[PDB]
Amino acid sequence: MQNFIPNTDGQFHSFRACSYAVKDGGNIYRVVQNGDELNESLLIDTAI
Amino acid sequence: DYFSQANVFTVKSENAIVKMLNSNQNMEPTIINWFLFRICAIDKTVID
Repeated sequence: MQNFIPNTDGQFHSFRACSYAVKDGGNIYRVVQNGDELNESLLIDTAI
Repeated sequence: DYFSQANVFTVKSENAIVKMLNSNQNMEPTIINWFLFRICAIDKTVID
């Protein structure tokens, strides 16, 4: 149940990640990208 | 004198506009540093 938003669709060529959002009378909340804190940007490292 | 007698505005510390916009680091870094250099301290004796 957890995984429903697909992460990619194959080719890194015409992907354009999901663009749904909620509108609340002017105010807008996206779902894939919101610069509000509490969403720790991941520091992944090649060294694995 | 007449105005400040009614204490319409008292001042709290730690301006929220700089509390937020500080700890989420997911936006263009001039909004920083610029809002960061504009927000001066405030003591009502200037407000009034």
